[PDB]
Amino acid sequence: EPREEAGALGPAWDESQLRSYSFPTRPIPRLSQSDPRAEELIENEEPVVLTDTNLVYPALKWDLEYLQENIGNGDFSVYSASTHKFLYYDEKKMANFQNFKPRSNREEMKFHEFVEKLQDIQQRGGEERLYLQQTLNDTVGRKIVMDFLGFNWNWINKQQGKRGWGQLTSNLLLIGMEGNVTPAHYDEQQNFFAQIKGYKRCILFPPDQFECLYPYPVHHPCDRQSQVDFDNPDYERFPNFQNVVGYETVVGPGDVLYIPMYWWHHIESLLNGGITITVNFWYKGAPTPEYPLKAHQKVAIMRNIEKMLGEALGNPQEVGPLLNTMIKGRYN
Amino acid sequence: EPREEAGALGPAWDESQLRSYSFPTRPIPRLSQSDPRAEELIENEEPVVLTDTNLVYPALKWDLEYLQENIGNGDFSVYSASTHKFLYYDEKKMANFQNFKPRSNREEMKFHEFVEKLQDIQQRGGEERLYLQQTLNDTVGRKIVMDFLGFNWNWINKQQGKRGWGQLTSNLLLIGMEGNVTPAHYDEQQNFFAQIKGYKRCILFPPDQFECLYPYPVHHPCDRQSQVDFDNPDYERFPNFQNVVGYETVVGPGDVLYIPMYWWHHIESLLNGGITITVNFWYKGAPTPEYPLKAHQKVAIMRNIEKMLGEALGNPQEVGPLLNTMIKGRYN
Ligand SMILES: O=C(NO)c1cccc(O)c1
Ligand SMILES: O=C(NO)c1cccc(O)c1
Ligand SMILES: O=C(NO)c1cccc(O)c1
Ligand SMILES: O=C(NO)c1cccc(O)c1
Ligand SMILES: [Fe+2]
Ligand SMILES: [Fe+2]
Repeated sequence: EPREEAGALGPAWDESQLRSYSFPTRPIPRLSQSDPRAEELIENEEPVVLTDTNLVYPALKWDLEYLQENIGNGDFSVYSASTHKFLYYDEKKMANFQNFKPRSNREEMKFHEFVEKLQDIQQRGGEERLYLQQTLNDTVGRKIVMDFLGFNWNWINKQQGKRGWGQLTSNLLLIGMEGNVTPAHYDEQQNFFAQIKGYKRCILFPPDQFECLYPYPVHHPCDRQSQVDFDNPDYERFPNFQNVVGYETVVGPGDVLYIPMYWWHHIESLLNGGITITVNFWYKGAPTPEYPLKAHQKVAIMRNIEKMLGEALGNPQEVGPLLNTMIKGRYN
Repeated sequence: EPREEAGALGPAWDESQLRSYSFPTRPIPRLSQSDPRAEELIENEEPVVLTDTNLVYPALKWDLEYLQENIGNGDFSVYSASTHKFLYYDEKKMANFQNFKPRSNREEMKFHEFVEKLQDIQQRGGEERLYLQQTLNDTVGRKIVMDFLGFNWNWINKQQGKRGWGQLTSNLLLIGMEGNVTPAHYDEQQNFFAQIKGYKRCILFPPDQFECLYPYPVHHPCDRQSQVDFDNPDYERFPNFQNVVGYETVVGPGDVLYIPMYWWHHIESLLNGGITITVNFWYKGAPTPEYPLKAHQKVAIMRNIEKMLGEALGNPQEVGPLLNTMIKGRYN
């Protein structure tokens, strides 16, 4: 339930700006970077919200004006969806499935063009929604590079070492519009999700809920996303979505959410809070050293069987018929 | 339909000595060793009966007296079943499945003891049935070794080379009683089945009928046998056994049946013909050299996935729940 901002300025959000769903949730713990319980959650690959890392301190001033004015006239990838749901897809995997037609889609543009096209949509009710995505690097304007240089690298490098993770594999700046949903998917990397402006609602489900969540086949362009439409679940095809339980929280500026590798996450911008900015940091996990097996490890074995079988068979379409044949009246 | 033996001695068998089954069959071709069509069937891994190889010529005189008198007082593995069906099992795999209790079972004995125990059963209606099994080698009596030395090794070595097979991996002498059934199973090796005395009815199904035939899981002691009881099929659990079509023939003395690797075979001694003797010869196939894929190759891939997954998971019992999870609502 809503958090009270300093200086008597009222609740940060109210529950009328959250969407409704069929399943129960419980809260993710908010803690201090210095609380041993925090380090104990990360260590066990459980999510925690850290409230005082200062990870993105100098980015707290970012808004659209400040960015238009300083980010420099390179081109930026802007994605569009027609409803509130952003459907993403791996273009490389479209060969495999020719009845897949693009749903969301990408435009390039200068930043001010994006801004122009944004404010346009707003004060005309347009149902269109946008997300901007940019890796932070030297290819962006000087002031923004100064801002990026003052992030808490010392905090963020200490975590890389401590956990025995590999190196930062990438990072990504996301700017969104109120109402935006990124539907449930999982990633193979460890993720710190650093909120900068606005509030985001994050629903998480652990690896052992694979069976409730029904990911697309590995060769499908939506590999790692869930087949279940949360807004209208088909209990006939996905009967165990009825048993799903999630973990939830609302992050705001200066909060950092740890999304452990293979954890499902569903991410939405509140209804009517204005725009959101977020930066994610991704690390490869520690490599595998052995029993008895964690859920994430059994997920990787499923992925691998589906990948080998695609190869051995010479064609991704035969994967399903083989698995069924293997089975049917034998293990079911 | 029955074959007429030389010297006006009547039909070899009549159709009243064949058991009834739910499925249709068509005949396996009988041909001469010198018929090019014969070599063309073997070459394509299709079954054929060869009528004049003389493979086991000197064994045609074998019967019980001649064997008791000459086979020498080593010990011989004799198997017993209580019905007509011999259920076989791999003892090594029983750890995995503790609710499996032995059904058929093995006794050692001198040959004359086996003979004694045989004739006993006969003229007292006993429902018990026996099969004797012995590898042919120097460990057996001198005359039988002379007989074995006069087999058509020249024929049998030429086939080994021609097909590009590996070497003879083994051979096996089987002596059976009328009414005996060995239920449907497959082998990974190429098999020449050399009939010596009595008549055997052989029903074969190719590799692509895997889906109709419902083999036990790979870690089960009855790996490679069919779950379907042919005498009373459960169409609810095995619905596609309804679509099974087989190939059939009745082999008699001097006939050689080629059972190609991975072909299901069901083998039964006619009702009331007396005892049967058979010798099988097994070769490893040519190794794999590549598309698009034969049924036997897709069968091997199924076996391998089930074996890897047993290992990766640390326990054979988890194989099924993983495959289902992999698956369910995803590929079905
Ligand atoms: O999938 C995401 N992080 O892993 C993400 C982060 C911010 C906004 C959003 O819509 C999605
Ligand atoms: O939302 C993601 N992971 O949690 C994700 C995955 C791959 C690329 C990417 O840009 C984002
Ligand atoms: O399974 C067999 N050969 O592969 C076989 C051969 C002769 C009799 C018999 O009952 C079985
Ligand atoms: O009947 C068999 N194959 O067709 C078989 C298989 C393994 C051992 C054996 O003695 C016989
Ligand atoms: Fe994500
Ligand atoms: Fe066999």
